[PDB]
Amino acid sequence: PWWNFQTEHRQRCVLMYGGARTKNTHNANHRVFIKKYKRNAFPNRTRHHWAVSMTGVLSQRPRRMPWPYDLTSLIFNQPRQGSDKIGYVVGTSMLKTAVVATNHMVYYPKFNQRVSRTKRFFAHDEDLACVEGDLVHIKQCRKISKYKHYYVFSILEPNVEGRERLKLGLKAVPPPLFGYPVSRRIVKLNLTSTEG
Amino acid sequence: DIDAFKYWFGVKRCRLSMKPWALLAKAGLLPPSLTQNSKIMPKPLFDKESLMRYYLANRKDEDVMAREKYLNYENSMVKTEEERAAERPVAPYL
Amino acid sequence: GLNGCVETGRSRSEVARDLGLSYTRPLHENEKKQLSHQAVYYERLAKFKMEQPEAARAMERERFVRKFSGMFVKMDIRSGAPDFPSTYRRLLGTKVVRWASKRHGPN
Amino acid sequence: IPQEALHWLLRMIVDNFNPQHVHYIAAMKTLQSAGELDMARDVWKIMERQQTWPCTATICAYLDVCVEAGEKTWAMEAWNRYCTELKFLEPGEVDPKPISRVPFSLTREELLYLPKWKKHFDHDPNLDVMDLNRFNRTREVYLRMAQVMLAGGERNAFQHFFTKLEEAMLNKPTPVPEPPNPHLVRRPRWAPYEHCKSVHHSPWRLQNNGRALALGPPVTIEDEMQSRFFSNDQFLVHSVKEVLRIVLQEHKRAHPTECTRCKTEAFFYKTKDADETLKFCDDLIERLFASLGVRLSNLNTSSLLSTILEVFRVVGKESGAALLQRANEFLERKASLGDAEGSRENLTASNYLQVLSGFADESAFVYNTKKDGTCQYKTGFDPRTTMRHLADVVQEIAGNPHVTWAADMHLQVVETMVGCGTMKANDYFVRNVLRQFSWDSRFLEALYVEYRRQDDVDMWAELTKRALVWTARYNAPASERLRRLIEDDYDTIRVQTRTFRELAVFQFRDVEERRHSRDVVNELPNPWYDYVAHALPFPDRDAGYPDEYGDLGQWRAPGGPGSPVRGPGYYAPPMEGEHQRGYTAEWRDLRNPMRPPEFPTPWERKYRQ
Amino acid sequence: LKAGLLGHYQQEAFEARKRFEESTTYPGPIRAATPGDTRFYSGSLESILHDTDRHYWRAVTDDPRVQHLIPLRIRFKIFTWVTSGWEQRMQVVQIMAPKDSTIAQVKDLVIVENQSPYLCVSSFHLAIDGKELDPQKTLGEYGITEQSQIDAIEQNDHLLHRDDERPRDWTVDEITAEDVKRSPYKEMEMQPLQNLAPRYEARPKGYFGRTYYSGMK
Amino acid sequence: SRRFRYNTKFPALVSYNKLPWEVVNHETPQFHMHVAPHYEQLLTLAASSPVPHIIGSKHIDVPREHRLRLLPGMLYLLDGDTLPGEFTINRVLDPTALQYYGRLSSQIVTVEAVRMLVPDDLRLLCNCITFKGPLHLPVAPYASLASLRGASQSNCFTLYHFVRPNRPPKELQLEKYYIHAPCVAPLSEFASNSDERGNWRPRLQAPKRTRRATPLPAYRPPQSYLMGLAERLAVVPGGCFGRRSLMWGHWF
Amino acid sequence: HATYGAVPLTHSQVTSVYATDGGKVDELGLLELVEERIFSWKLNKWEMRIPPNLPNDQKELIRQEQENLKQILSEWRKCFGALNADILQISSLTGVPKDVVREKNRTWLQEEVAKLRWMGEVNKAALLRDAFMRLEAFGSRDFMFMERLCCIYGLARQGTFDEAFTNYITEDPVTNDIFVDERNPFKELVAHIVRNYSQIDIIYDFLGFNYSEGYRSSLRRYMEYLQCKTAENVRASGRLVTGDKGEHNILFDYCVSRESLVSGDSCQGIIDFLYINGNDVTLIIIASDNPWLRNRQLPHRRQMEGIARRVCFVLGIPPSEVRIRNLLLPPTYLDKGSIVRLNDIVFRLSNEQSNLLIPWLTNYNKELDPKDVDYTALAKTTNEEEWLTL
RNA sequence: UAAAUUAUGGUCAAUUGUUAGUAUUCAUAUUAAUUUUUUUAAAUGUUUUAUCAUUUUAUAAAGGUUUAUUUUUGAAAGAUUUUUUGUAUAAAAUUUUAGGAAUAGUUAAUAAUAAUUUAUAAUUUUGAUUAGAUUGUUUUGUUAAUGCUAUUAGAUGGGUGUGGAAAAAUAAAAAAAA
Ligand SMILES: [Mg+2]
Ligand SMILES: [Mg+2]
Ligand SMILES: [Mg+2]
Ligand SMILES: [Mg+2]
Repeated sequence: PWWNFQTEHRQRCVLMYGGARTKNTHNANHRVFIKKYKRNAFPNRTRHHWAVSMTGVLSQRPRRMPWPYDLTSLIFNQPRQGSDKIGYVVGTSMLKTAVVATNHMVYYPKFNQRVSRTKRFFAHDEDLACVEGDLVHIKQCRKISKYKHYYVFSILEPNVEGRERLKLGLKAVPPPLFGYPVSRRIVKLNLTSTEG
Repeated sequence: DIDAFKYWFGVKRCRLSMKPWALLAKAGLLPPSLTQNSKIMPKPLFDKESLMRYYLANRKDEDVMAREKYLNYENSMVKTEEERAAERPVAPYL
Repeated sequence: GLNGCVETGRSRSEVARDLGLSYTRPLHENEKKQLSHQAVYYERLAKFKMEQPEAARAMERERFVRKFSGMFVKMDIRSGAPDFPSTYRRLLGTKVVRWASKRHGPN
Repeated sequence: IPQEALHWLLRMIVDNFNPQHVHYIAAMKTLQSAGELDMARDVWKIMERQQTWPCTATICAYLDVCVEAGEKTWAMEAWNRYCTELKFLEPGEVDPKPISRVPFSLTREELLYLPKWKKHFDHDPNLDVMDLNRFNRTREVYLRMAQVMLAGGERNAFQHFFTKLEEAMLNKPTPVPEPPNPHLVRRPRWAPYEHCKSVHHSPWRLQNNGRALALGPPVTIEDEMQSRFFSNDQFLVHSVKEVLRIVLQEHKRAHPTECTRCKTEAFFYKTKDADETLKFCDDLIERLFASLGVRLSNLNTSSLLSTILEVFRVVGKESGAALLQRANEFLERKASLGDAEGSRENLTASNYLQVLSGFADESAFVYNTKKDGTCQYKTGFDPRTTMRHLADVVQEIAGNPHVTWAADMHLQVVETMVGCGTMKANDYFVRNVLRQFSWDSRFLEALYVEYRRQDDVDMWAELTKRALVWTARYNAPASERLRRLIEDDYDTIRVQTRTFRELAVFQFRDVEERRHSRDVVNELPNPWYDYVAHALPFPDRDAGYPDEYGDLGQWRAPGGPGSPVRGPGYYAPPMEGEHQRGYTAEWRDLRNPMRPPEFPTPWERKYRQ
Repeated sequence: LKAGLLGHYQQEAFEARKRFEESTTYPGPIRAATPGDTRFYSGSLESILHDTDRHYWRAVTDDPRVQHLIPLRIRFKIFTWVTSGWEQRMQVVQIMAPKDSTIAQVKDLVIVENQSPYLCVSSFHLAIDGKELDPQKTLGEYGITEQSQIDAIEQNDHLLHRDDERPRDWTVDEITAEDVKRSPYKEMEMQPLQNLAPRYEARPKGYFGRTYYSGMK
Repeated sequence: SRRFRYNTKFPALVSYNKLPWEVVNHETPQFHMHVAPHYEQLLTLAASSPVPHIIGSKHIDVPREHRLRLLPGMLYLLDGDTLPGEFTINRVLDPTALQYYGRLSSQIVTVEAVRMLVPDDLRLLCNCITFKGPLHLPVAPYASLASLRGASQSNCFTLYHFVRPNRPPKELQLEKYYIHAPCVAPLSEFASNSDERGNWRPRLQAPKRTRRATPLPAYRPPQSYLMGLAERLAVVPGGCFGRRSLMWGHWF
Repeated sequence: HATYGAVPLTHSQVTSVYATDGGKVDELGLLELVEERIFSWKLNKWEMRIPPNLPNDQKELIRQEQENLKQILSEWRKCFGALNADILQISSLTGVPKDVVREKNRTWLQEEVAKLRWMGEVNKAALLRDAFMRLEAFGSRDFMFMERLCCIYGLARQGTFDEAFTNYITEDPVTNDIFVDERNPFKELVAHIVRNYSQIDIIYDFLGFNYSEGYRSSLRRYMEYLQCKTAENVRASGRLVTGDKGEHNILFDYCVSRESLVSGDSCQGIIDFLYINGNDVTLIIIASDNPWLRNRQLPHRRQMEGIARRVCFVLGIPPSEVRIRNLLLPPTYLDKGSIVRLNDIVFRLSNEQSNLLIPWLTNYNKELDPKDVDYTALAKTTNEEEWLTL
């Protein structure tokens, strides 16, 4: 008979430890939650805990798993997962550093669909060639700083507009007028005179 | 496993317990263990003069012993003159 | 100079350096100051060390004393972890109170 | 064991790597240094089967293997394969060839429109042949071909190759040598720890140290540059020396019994081919002298003199005095040709070693002559004359301060004294070689012959025991030949040379082997004991696994690390390009009942039915 | 980035490359430059002991490492004790001196490469046919070749202090092996190494025993 | 950043010069223990080979500025026990220090005096060994020591060796003189210029033996308690020299 | 192999290099020997044959040409091996010596097959019949003589193969001794080719071996050669070749259509050569590899009428007797049928006198590529039309 | 808006039980488990040594960790010797809470180990930090099911800086130098 990968995994478990974990863990046990705070006065400003919470990273329902099949896998032959990436430069505030936002794929088997999530990386540029908006290809490398382990291998698409603005003396990208809130309370404007 | 056992025993030079040694003695891979001793006969007693006399009576040739240990330890797939002649090209050399 | 060398692994900056090219975006005043003040500070420090021997010696001795007396001088796994508060976040609060946050960068 | 170099080359190939020319050269050189000519040929076959075009350095290494093995067919095949295009350098050309291949890189357009197999770069050695052959070491290839033809006896081909080499070296400029490559060994900078023991760490003996040497060298080594650093005329001298060396090697191969010092009476006298061999060597030497005029006076010829003396000592049975006279005549002829006045050179350490070897050959003998006594010497041997010549030549060498003595030279002196029976070889060894040299057991092998001649067996026994104590002290373990020589006189001396443990092991092993050989029931082969079946990390046949698809109730697909499942068994989110091709057609499917997962081409058409 | 546009981008890249090749073409070959070293390598950081400024594999020999050398010979008047007394002899030391080296550089090379406490023990100067060579002049001006006979005349009173701190193996690559007294040219071979020991793989990857199955790659 | 330039393997370590236990003090007998074998090896070499600058007409003369820089490591021999100036003299009367010169005195040349010269700044020590009498070893006519009146053969010659006060023993160590030259004394009998050539006769065959070696006295096993198997205890055959595996001469 | 000094050669440089004072050799035997030496090579000998110091486009063109030469030589090696195997099989089955099989005929084949069938070896008889039938097609010694000579000429033109046929260590079959023969048959054969075949470069370009500059220059040389051989008073001035009045004999090299045609533009009618013979005008146009450009390339009926009217205006040829027509030629080669049509229509030469003028024409046996059907249909419908009058 | 072309001159079917595999009982479950008439069995002295000493004897303290924790290595293996022998640590994806907001010994550069400097720094509404719960990566149960429901892979800064490597003061079936 053809044995599924569960059989091979159980074989590995039996080899490492005498026997396999077949003990019939009682999944029907009644889990309970005994409240300890007031009705709405839970001690947290962000999330409030009022029932049994899910545990585990890959045991979360609905399931989310990595999806290696994407543009990076179509283009590059990665020696290791996430060794090569392609993204856009989204900041050059730090000296000799370029921030790159890349995309990866998360798979939801229950809904049978995939989504593109975004991650930021601190790529390294030595001669200060990267401009915001450049489509860059980055590669893993040694540890450069506390959060720098990528470097800009090549610049696929330089931002001509950004370079021309820098030559003209303006910022490469004008700062956005919107952004992050400083508080939950609405930040109201103060159009008052000095007397008032 | 035979290939893995020979790899770990010869190349990696791993240790060996007594129960596995007895089991492999049954299997024929290894001679009977040191502790597989009967009470029928006691341990041998060695005498230097007798040992030297026996060695002098039966001492092997230097070259013969060297060839034996070379075959046992180094490569045993030594080509003969016929194999060397067959390997040598005879056709128009291109 | 826009492409890295796949064979050697050199980046586009290394390729431009080897070819003698120059790919440097127009630098702003703050960036020019960043690239220019290093030499100024080095000269200031060297001048101070050569001009005030007793003060520099006292400062260096105090710095060496604190470095040598530090509790975590040994370079074990915990000291070699690039991000201690993030990696060993179990210790924060209950045992270690130096860091009030377990996350400081995009990792 | 020497087989491990070939094993590691095979492992490198199996682990999906491309063995570089440096790897092939190292494998061949290690196997040649271990004497595995067949394994070196196997390495060359591996290189050919990898579809790798050898560089000129690899060609030179393989031709060195061929000339050492004495097989000309291998070298002829190699020449016809990868050596019919090599040419010498012309005066109107650039000496170091510029680098041609720019390192592999991909542009923006190519990174997208090229397939992955075009975009993939593994270090294929065939792409670096042009930039490795940029130094034009073809003269060494021609010298190797001349050597292999001389070894094979093809006199016409050897003459053709040597004439081509000579006409190149006398009329063409010197190629630029390739610089040494320090990027081949991962060697740490300096020494991280400065602790270093003294040379007198052990109070019982002087010992060498990693910083400086204090025990003196055991072998004489000529201090000379490499062939690639030699000039054209210097390389011509080197080629003449190498041809003479190949002549000597072929002579020794043809007559192995006539070259060992103490085997039989055949060693003493000349062979029947000595006159022809000496005539050929002398003709070659005179040809070199005629070709090189006054320019020869400015060329290092110590190696040539040493090989000439070795040839005229081994091939021709000449005396040490004759060898010294020949070396002096060579030096004075060189000075006269150079038109120098009172500025001749001196014999070097290798030349004096050859002279001392000639004296030892004169004083050689056959041990016991297979008669338990009456050692047979050479007919017409004069111990007084030979010892006087040895004494005066040794005094000359000692008076010359620029010759550094070595263990081999002292061994020659001790052997000559033993052969002449001066009863002072023991004193010479205890005064000159014992304390301040890393002497081997051959010194005591011979010193036992002198010890046998002591008037009293008690003195003989005491000398033998003191020699054994010397071996125990100065870290010179007794050789098997010395131990057997002492064993053969056990009835007279009653001195033991085998340890209790060794004898106890040997008795049981010999009895068991005799019993096993006599027994016929256990002569049958045992498959569990005779061989190793399969030693590769992966099975040799497809048993069906992996599946690369999930099944019912398996949400986790692909499994990621340590799981061969690559996608969900039945339905998946839309894929693109090669991923879709693999998921729909190409990936393995164990549960398919019609056909198993197909083999790669062309291993599929033959199992169609 | 969206993966559905990969085919369209490949088509556009092919068209752009073809237009570039058709119009711009290639205006003559360009001399290949020797590649440098890359700071960004994979894996954990390496110790400063092994940092040899080379983090990639390159079998070929780069142009900067190439050097032009001349096989010069320097002869010294030595004295050996023959059975009668002292007799004059010539001792020749071989050096590889660069074509653009001065007489002072040749003298320094001789001092470094003598490797004998009898030739360069005392101070000396180089001459040809008795005429002293100017230490500030190069070999090209003097026309010195391998055939040229360069003699060395020594002053017994002045002793040559060992002021040489440059290693004899020093080169542009700066990969110098300490405690090595053999000149870089005298020895050149793939000599076997006896200090280390061969190492085999002990930790298995995936397969541990029993049935292979997939192998867990 | 600066923290991730290199890992922390193989850090910079303090040199042995600073460490007190590493360096050797001249007052201690270990200094003489280190320097005596070098002296005897140098004398043995000079008795058979001409060393170029081992014997000088007068003490080496250098300007006082360069004296401290150049003198350390220097070593040369002179006739008579004249000592350099600007050097406080301390004779070595300690038997613990003198014992290391015993072999040199007995086998090479009778050692008469051992002195240590300390400079004004106490930064450049000199060791002076004065030997009385002719060389015990045979001396070649071409040997360097043949020049000295008191060596080849008043009758006293001095050896001066300059070093630094507090240094590791490697600074004292001298290895340039470890050159081995043959002694032709046992071979001088057969030389052409020797009138003893027609005296010795070559014994080319071993004489016939009628008796064996004398049997050894009957082995008496030891009586006192032994420590154990020296081979299992990794002790060399007598605690002195040899190999542990090849055990011999240890109570059995 | 590939060297820094190595560079591609032209026909003039090939003639300058490969020269012989005189003498006549067996060209067929020399060709067979050289081809055997080529077949004796391993795949590694084709690796380093492109000179490095060249622009990338030129290197790519050289690589394509060398790959084409290697492919053609491999195909001929397979054909030669099949021919030899068939000859050996026929000799073994019949018993005759291996040399007479080429001279045996169908009657002998019938006799031998009847003998085998009578003896009961129906399988051997069928194999013999098949071998002889397929051997009749490729059994001639000079089966592809012209193409093989063109391949060897291309190898010589590459300039990196002339030294690849010498310095071989060989054993003398008679005395059984080793030597190194320095005799290079490749140089002898190339010298013989350049000495005898004066239009070997034209044949080489017509067969499609020239990947760098096409075959238009060779076509112009061929046409002007025919024009001069006909007129005997031909006068040339740049890209226009004219006869000395009398009968009109005009050849005009208008432009190169490959560079003249521009993609994405609208301009119908671009001719390469214009030939006026008597009162007839022929527009010789070389097709392009782009099937969408051929329609632009072919001029319209109005354009042909206007060109004929201009010819009448300039040369004074009366409008009553004036004919004009097109002639489409294959893009990358020139097949035997196209050459024959060119000779028949343009130069008004019959096949017999054309073969009398040109010796290599009768052995030129290149046919159209079966793959390109668009071009074949266009050429048929263009060459099967009548002359446009007035 | 192609207009009914004509030897109809071959009809005689199908089934022989043979296969390309998730198949559905609205629930009372011949599904899993806890719960009633009270389930048992094994132990605690490591050894050696040159003798008030030295040598050999290295993750189950469990805590409360969701951008997290990942590692054998200078000892041993180990071989008639270098001369230490000897590149272990780093990345990518996946990460909980009915009543959702700011976080901070901070980011990068550096001739700066042990930062007196420079910067328009870094984190986060694509869900951060703090607080709550919970040992992370096909192992259990159930179903026609890519659904739902379980799980001690037992893993880490002040106690000695020893050791190749801290994990070093409960245990956990283990042979430790004749
Ligand atoms: Mg918490
Ligand atoms: Mg994570
Ligand atoms: Mg070890
Ligand atoms: Mg979260």
